[PDB]
Order: sequence, then structure tokens, then C-alpha cells
Amino acid sequence: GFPTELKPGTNQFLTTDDGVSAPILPNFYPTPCIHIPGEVRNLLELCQVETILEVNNVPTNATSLMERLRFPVSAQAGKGELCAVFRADPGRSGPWQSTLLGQLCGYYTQWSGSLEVTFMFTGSFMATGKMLIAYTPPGGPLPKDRATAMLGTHVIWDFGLQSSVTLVIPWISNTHYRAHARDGVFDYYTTGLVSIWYQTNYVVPIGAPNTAYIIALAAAQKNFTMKLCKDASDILQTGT
Amino acid sequence: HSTAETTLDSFFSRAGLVGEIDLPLEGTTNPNGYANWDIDITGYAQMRRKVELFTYMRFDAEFTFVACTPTGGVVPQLLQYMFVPPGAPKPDSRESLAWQTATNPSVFVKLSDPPAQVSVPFMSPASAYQWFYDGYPTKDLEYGACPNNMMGTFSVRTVGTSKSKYPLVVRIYMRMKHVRAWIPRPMRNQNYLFKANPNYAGNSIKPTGASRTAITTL
Amino acid sequence: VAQLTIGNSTITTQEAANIIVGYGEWPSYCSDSDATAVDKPTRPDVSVNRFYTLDTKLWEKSSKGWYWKFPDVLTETGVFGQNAQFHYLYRSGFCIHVQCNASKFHQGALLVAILPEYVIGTVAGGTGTEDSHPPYKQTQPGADGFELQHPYVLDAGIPISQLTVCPHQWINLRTNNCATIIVPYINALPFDSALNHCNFGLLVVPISPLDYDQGATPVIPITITLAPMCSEFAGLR
Amino acid sequence: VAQLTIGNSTITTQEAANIIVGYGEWPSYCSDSDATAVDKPTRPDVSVNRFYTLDTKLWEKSSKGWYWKFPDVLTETGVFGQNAQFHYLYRSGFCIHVQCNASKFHQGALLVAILPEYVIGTVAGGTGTEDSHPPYKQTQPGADGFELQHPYVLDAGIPISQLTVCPHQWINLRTNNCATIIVPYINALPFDSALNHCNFGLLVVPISPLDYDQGATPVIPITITLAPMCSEFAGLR
Repeated sequence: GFPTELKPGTNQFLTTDDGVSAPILPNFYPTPCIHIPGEVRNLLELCQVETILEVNNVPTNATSLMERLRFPVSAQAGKGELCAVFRADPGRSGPWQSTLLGQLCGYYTQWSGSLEVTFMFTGSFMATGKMLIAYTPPGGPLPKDRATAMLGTHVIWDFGLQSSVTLVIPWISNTHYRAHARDGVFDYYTTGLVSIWYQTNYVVPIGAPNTAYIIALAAAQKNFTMKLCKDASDILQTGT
Repeated sequence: HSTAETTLDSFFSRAGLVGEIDLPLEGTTNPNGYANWDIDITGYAQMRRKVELFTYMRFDAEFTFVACTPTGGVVPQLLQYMFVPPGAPKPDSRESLAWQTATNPSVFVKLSDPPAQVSVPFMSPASAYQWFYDGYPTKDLEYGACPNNMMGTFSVRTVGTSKSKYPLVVRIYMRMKHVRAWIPRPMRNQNYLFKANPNYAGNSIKPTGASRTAITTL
Repeated sequence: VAQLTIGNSTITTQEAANIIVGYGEWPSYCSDSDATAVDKPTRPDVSVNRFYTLDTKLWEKSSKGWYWKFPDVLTETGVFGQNAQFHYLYRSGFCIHVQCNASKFHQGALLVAILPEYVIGTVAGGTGTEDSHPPYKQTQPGADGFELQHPYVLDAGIPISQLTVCPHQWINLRTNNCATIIVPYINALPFDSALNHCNFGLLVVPISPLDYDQGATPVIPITITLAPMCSEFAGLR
Repeated sequence: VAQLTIGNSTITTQEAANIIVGYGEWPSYCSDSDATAVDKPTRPDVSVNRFYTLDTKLWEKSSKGWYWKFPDVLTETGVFGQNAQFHYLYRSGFCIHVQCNASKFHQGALLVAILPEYVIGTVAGGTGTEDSHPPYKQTQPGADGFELQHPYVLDAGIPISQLTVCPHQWINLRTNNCATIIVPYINALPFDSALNHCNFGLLVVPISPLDYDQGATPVIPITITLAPMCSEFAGLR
């Protein structure tokens, strides 16, 4: 016999620990795997896919949930009017929960990276006009009016021309720890603020829909991270 | 920031509790000092939602058996956990010649000894398991149900001819390893109705996530 | 989709649309000569270089437009607000990014521009007989901006019909939403006050009125996100 | 006279008297293996590396001696108190510096020493029948220290007659005053808690009782100044 002294942790079972143990079926040769199109190797691949951002997450009615996918723009709105507004909070509840990005974050404790919202105008072809999308980094509350909003990073979007514009959120870091009621989860804090404004009124010729909708597509950029796992899932498996 | 915590193996690792057998000295449930547990990785609540992120998966699993008394006490009782390779018949009595058949891997351990652990290879005769099957495996409704996805069956029991002396509770933990996923699909957003299919409440459809007042008011 | 991450902030903005670099110059630090020659000005690269996301303004069928004043807008909220308050001299470039979340069923156009030394002028009484220099609300409208009362004359007798002669970018809803402008430090002095003199103003006016067939969220949110490029300060207090 | 200045602090300490380096090892960071292998621990070089000057204790003809517990002592006051509170794992060396302002007309001797894992033990009731583990006041006496009740047995049945077997330094008034000790991180774990387990204790006992012919300030101030050498933390909360 070769000399051995046992160290603490002997006979111990750590759910995370991953050493090994014998195969229940030694001589079993698991049918080889063939080639299945589109394998995933790291969830972060997914976090870069654009998914529909339910910015219009207001109608809760059962047969309206489909409206949450898009917000509208129309003749009724006059220049300057604020169209919509949401936060850069891929994690936290809000419009982001609809995106795959969001849903994955929920399975993680903290993260950071650059985001990328896209806006698709689905109105008539004959429709024209300018919308002003503006991002206000953490802190500076939602710009008072359209004017002042423009004095900061913004993009004037013209659907008369390009029917789809993309805005990049510089960086959001959900790492600034916190402790609410008892759910001491690393609260964003870094809630950027995207606001979309009516730069010009909605313009359409006689014969076209005097109201259109805009779909929003978000997704994180290449430089996105996720740290710590958290199996928080309200949708759980139930025995028939 | 190392993107390693976002891999597939780092997402699906970690020993989770998937089974909890119960051998009460006397009562209703498992009145024969033994019970048959079918390997079901959904024994872990939030697991379903997760794996179901993909359409095809491949993996192995390391099962661990933490058994004690309901109180949490350790006792000098010897147990035998047996594995029923999908295809072989399971025990039906406290001495069905099933526990005898060698082709059914058994593993004896006392409660004195630390948890027992073993590895089950990727069973399925297919290239991979598949959480979804849009068809019928060539009276009754056999839809969505995929045959070959059966990982096997663990049959726990108190060694010996006579019943056990103390009440026992065997908890079964399983950590899957070496995972490969394919065809990512939308993330479940409606509560689950049955372990079987993806049916959902046909009226109680709620929005993917919380809602607000007006789209302009944050 | 591609989220830029420069700081403890992470905006999920478009991959890389078109950005108008102001007056054709990237904001930089400084050669080796200023309003301080035996005073090497510390250049905040720490938390003074992250993303700030101002409280989104709501665009209505009637918004007259808004405006913010730099550097004031941020001397409020932020560690950049910490610097601008505890320091005497200041020099800093910028980079604004205005985003607009709306649907393909809406429509409008916003003219977003940067106007150096944006001096306001109220009604001057009512008809025009009162040398009342605008309130401390119009000269430095914090981080929540301020609305134009006379969009046509940009509140300073200058026609907006010509505002494009400044670093600007359009935001036509049917064609885009996000718009970007990189502003370089523009002043007649190397180092100027960061609390009393506002190097410029950011305007964002609805040139083509917002509109939507009845039933769509009537207010489209305009999210202004900005990043301080090459901050510089001298002598703390 | 020569004042050392490492941080926004400036102690006007002696030019360079004698300092006892603990167990003969300068506190350092770490090779490339710890209680965190896929977790590169950020090393606070910022404000976590400056001079801290604890509230001077007054030495009387009767002081029984005092003691502090590291890292606790500072988790209180300081940005190093910020770190030790918002971080999980911790590893840090030190450098204490005890000074004594007195006149050539006073006299005394202080034994200053570092004792790893300094476990206290109160009276155990009164005579010795009560398993009462000392209060949360003796286990972590903040930044104001705590007094010995039984200096002879260092409050732990160990004879002070042998305390010199630890990193120590004497402070005999007629010969000096300032004394220094550089403590290296001493633990049975690479990274340990910085809030519950106190890596050690700093004792400072009057072995030769303070004294002065009547008429001199009877209380001589002992000023403990310390500097965190090679702070290290992992995972914030």
C-alpha cells in the first residue's frame, strides 16, 4: 500500500463539482452522431439575433397581444410630438422581455455590452416623413421636448428614403449591484433611454393609409457578455 | 468577461435533483420497499424550458444518489439501484427475476458510504434526442410523442429478502455533460399543461412579459 | 443588431448606420499650449467616458421641438456632472446619438442639429417691448431639455429653413430613426467655463409632423444617448 | 524630517528609521492560481493604496494596552472599506506604522506586534464557568480598537512574556517612538473573506508603564497610520 492522508471534502457531494464515475453500460456504443444543420455552441450566438422588441407592451388583452409587436405613427400626431420611449434594459422587465436576448439574460445574473435596435417602417410606400430617434445615456432624464432631445446623440430617420434604420446603444452594464425588497439582484442602474419623436408630421397622398406601424428589432452586438447563472424561470414543468 | 460562461456545457452542467424516490416503512406509496423511476430530465422544473430552447440535443449524464431517512438520518441499510436499459423489462415485484438479470446494471451501496454516482451514455438510437416531433411514429392520439428518447429506468430497492427496518428517501441528482444542441427555437412563454405535448391554456394566454400604461410613459 | 459597450453602460444600438462628424473634425485633447501652460490638465478617461441616456422625450402630433444646451445638460446627472462642477476650466468634445422607436405604421421627420453658441430670445414681453433676457430655464435647461415656442425662428429670429447649415442629420421615420453627430469642441478659447458658458445647443425639431392612423401609440419616444469624447479639466475646488 | 506621500495623504514621518518586515516577506499580489481560476481578481491600486490614520489612542499611566483586528479595522472607514464590503473574496498585505509623540521628560516602552489569527477569550463568565464566546465587540473592534482586560495573558491564555515570537518592534520612549511593521498576507487560503475572518491582530501593549514627573501632559498620543499593500478582490455585490 502507497501512503495517503485524506483531505477535507472527502466523501463529499458538490452539485457543481464535475470529476467522474464509471459508465453504467461499458460496452455500449452510442449511435454515432450525424450532421445536423445549425448547431449552437455558445448562447451568445443567439444574443446577437434580432428579435421583435415589444416596445408597445401596453395592450394586455388576450386577443391583442399581437399589437405589442408594433407601435404606430399617424396624421393625428403633429411635428415634435413624442412617439414612444423605452429603456436600454435587456435584462429587467419591460419591452425587452419579448426578445430572445432578454429571455436569455434572465438565465444569467450580470452582463455588459453594446446593443442594437433596428426600426422597420411598414407603412404605405407613398408615405413619407421624418422621425427623430434619440438615445440618452444613463442619468439625463428623457429630453423635455423634441428640440433639446436633438442636441444629444440622435438619428433623424426618413422613411421617404430608407425604409429601415438601425440605432446602436453604446454600452449597458447590469453590474451595479443592489438589494430591492429582498431580491438583491444586480440592478441595471445603467438604463439608457431611447425616445422616438415626430420630426415632421405623417405625410401621405390621397389613397393611402393615413396611419402606419413601426416594428422594432433588438439584439446585442458582438461584444456582449453574461456572467453567473440563475435558473429564475416562472414557467415551470407541471405533472399533468 | 470570458465568454466561457455562455457555452453550452456551462449552461447545461450542474447536478440537478431530478428524482426523489420514497420508501416509507408503511403507508400508501411504494408499499413494497422499491420503486421504478424512469429517467426524465424534466424532473428538474426549470430544465424543460431550457433544453426546449433547442430542437436536437445530445449528451451524457452523471447520476448521483443521495439516500437517507425522511429525517435526514444516516442508517446501516444496504440498497441496490438497478438500471433498466430502454428495451429490457422492469421489475414488478420485490424479487421479479428482473433484479437478477445481469444485462441490467445494478449498484449496491450502503447509506454509510457517500452518495453513489454512475454515468449513462447518450442512449437514443437516433443521432440525437429531439424535444419536438412533428408527426406520428409510423384508436389513440400518438402525436408529438417521440419514441427513441428513452434514457432508461432506475429501480431503487432495499437489498435483502425482507422489508427495510427504517423509512428511506432516495434523492436522484443528474448533471448532463458534453452537450451539443441544434436548431434554436423560440423560448416558451405560456405555462406548461402536460409533460407530454406543448398544449397551453387556450384563453389564458398572457403577454410574454409585464406590460405598462402608455407607450410614451416610461 | 450590435450593442456598443464603452463604459458600465450598454446601449443596443444599430450595427453602424450613418453618423455626421461635425465640421469634419474628431474631438481631440490638445497639442501642448492653452489657457494653462504650467498647469497640465488631467484628462478624465475614467467614468467621464461612458454612455449617458437622457430621459426619453415623447413626440406628439403636436410637439414643437426640443433643445438641450451643452455642456450644461450633463453637469447635472453623472460623474461628468461631478467634474464640470468641481473644476474651473473645461474643454470636451462629444457624440450625440438620437434614436426613435416607432412602427412602420407611423410617419414623420426630425431634423437633428448642433448649433454653436445657441442664444435664446423669449417673446421679449409679448409683442416686443421688454429687454427681458430669457430665464435661467432657457439658458441652461438641465438634462430634460426645453421646448421651442417658435420653432420657425428657432427662438432666436433665425429661420429653421436654414438650420441644415449646421452639423445636422435627418430622421425620417419611413427611412430610419437613429441619427448620430460627433461634435468637436468649438470655442474662441482653448479652455472655457463648463458651468456658465454653453459651447452649443442640440436642437431636434419635427419638420414633418408626427402622425399615425388612429389606434397606434400616439407618442413616439425619442431617446438621446451621448458620450463625452476627450474630457479635459484644470484646477479642482 | 522627511514626509512620505503615497496617496491624497501626507504623513510627516521620520526619514527612514527601522522597520520590521513580517516573517521576512513583502506583501505581493499572486502568481497565477487561486480560489478563482477563471476569475481574474481586480487589484485596487486606485484609492485603496493611500495612507489611513486611525484616531489616535491616549496612553495613560494606566493603559492596559490595545488591539485592532485586520482586515476589519478598515472595512469601516475608507474606500478600502468600500471594497471589503462590496466584494466576496479578499487578499491583501499591509504595513502598519505606530508613532508616539512625547517629550524627553516622559518615559515608557511599548511592545508592538502582529499576531495571526488573534482569537480572544473573555472572562468566560467571571471565574470560569460559561462558554460565552467574546462579543462582536472583541472579535471585530472597528477602527477604534479595543483594550486588553488581562494584558498578561493577552486575553487568550497566552503569556505576553513571549509575544516577541511574532513580528514585533519595540517603542522605548527614551530611544525612539515610531515603529514599523510590514505584514504579508498570512492565511491557509489564497483568497479569504474580508468581513468575517480577521487574518490577524495588531497588539500594542505598555510593557514599561508610562510615567512623567508631575506636571507634564499625562497622556501621550499613539498614532497608528497604515497602508494596504497589494489589495486584491473578486466578484462584486
